[PDB]
Amino acid sequence: ATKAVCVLKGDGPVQGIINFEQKESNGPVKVWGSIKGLTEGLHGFHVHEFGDNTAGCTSAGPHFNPLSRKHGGPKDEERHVGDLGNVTADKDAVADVSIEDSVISLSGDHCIIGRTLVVHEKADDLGKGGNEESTKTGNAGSRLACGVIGIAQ
Amino acid sequence: ATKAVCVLKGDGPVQGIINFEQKESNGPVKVWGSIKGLTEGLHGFHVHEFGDNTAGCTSAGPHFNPLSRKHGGPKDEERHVGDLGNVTADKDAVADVSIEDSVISLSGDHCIIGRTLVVHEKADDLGKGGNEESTKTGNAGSRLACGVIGIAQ
Ligand SMILES: CN1CCCN(c2nc(C(F)(F)F)nc3ccccc23)CC1
Ligand SMILES: CN1CCCN(c2nc(C(F)(F)F)nc3ccccc23)CC1
Ligand SMILES: [Cu+2]
Ligand SMILES: [Cu+2]
Ligand SMILES: [Zn+2]
Ligand SMILES: [Zn+2]
Repeated sequence: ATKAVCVLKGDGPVQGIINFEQKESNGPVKVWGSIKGLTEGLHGFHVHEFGDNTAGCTSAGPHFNPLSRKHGGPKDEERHVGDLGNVTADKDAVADVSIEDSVISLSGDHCIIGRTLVVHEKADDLGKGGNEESTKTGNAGSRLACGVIGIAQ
Repeated sequence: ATKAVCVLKGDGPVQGIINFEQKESNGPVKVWGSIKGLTEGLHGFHVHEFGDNTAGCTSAGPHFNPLSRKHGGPKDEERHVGDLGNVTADKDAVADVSIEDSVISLSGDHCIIGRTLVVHEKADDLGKGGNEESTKTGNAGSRLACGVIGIAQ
């Protein structure tokens, strides 16, 4: 079993804690936790390439995309490794995160440890938005909070 | 070449940016940067085992020690992989960091990506101190600032 963790922080109200667990090296990764301070509705949720927070979340670069694919949602074949869809917040301003993914990993070439998890301003259109930007970022807006994904006990 | 980066944050502000570069995986890692907000003198400087900052720097656990060795200085054979010695601050509250190390790595089972870099309250005695604790922590005191080590562009 391997485990990872990420503390999400930014310049405004948004903060969270996200845990990762992978029972077997070729198996799915369970992703769970909570984020507070979010507006009601969908917020894009991605692994970005660099675990670099030098100048804030912008330093993390583009979506983690080792296979040079176009942007999509987690249930699509055509997706970046980092494409984890959206988390959804209620009027309480909290998103409960509960995700299983078979494309990210905590080892090998799809490994996300040392990279940056980011929660966005707006919805990810999952590459179905019909514009050029949909196929790169999913039009999810500014980066509200982020952290580096680290090895957990 | 592999590159990594770490943003150190803690109360003070104790704040720094530390860069890592390793030209080849069988080679040394160059470590450089700046830390501000430190009291004059030596401050212990270590890679700790977990990249977990859920409850602050205490969540990072003990020194990274994959080989089950005792604590030492960077030039000692008998050391933890995470043992990077001390950074020194002058009256202007800044430590200039400039370290080359052959034991840490940015890949393999001595890899430090996804773990936590910590700068401490007091001097590391490099395992040469009077006691039990010298062989475990180097007596370097509380954790002033830390961050998770991430992959850089
Ligand atoms: C350490 N574990 C075993 C794995 C199952 N866990 C979870 N997994 C999932 C998941 F990821 F969808 F499977 N969601 C959760 C939501 C809330 C609380 C725990 C969740 C986390 C608890
Ligand atoms: C363009 N480079 C190549 C990477 C190595 N660099 C550095 N290395 C080292 C080192 F790590 F000691 F070799 N010290 C530095 C001190 C100040 C500024 C830069 C330093 C940064 C300069
Ligand atoms: Cu994103
Ligand atoms: Cu330490
Ligand atoms: Zn994407
Ligand atoms: Zn040590």
